[PDB]
Amino acid sequence: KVLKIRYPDDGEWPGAPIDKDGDGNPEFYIEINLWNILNATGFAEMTYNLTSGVLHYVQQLDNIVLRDRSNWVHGYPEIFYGNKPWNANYATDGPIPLPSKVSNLTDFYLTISYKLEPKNGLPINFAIESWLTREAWRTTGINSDEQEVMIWIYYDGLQPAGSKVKEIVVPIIVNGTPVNATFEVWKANIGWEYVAFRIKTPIKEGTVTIPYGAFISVAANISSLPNYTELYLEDVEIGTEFGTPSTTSAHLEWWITNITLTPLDRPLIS
Ligand SMILES: [Ca+2]
Repeated sequence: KVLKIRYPDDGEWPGAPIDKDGDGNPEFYIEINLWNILNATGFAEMTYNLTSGVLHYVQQLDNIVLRDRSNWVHGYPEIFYGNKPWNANYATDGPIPLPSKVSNLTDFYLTISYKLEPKNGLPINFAIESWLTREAWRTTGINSDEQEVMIWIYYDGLQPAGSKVKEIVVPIIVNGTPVNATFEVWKANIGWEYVAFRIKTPIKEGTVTIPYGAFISVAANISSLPNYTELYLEDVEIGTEFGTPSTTSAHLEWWITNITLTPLDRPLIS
């Protein structure tokens, strides 16, 4: 009834599938993913109650030393659907067939219900991301002719990599009300092409629906990559990047109660 993963008890890379029907194909996959922490005191723990579908993350880290300061953030505790291309973890029990080529995929709404509670001014975002790869089922990382796309619906004290390109409007739904929101578009080259959409009005808690293709279409349009529409949208990851090279203590709690992907009858890219 309750799935729990914990750092450092379960090792430096705790993770587990959510597979409510026990059929061997996870609906989602969770990782604590403190990918840039070399050492810290304290703990991080993620629990999923299968019996309510609440995911609850609790982190209390101190004495943090990073693997590589140039990577800026400390980690990205997360839940994801599809194939995460950095490792052998996946979740494909859902209505959207990921991975799929972007030229073949339908648009979809992504709806998330959540609440964030960073403590003491910790820099954080709440960021949705996808990786776009040349192969269908990548498990060994990311090359220079591929893309990372992020959508930050909350932030405090973090800036995306690279430089600001533009602002766009995206129709979204916030707490049941359709609203026109503005996102800054940022682009970087960090070993691969990075495009981030940072909302200008951060949303710290509630229920938010976004149309995924509004973001992928812009990321395609601004891309310097050849043959963009032949890339595969590998996954949809949801989590909180946190920390900066100056941050030595990072206390954070958050909850996600629902993630739903809803197919639309229209192409992803327009
Ligand atoms: Ca399953």
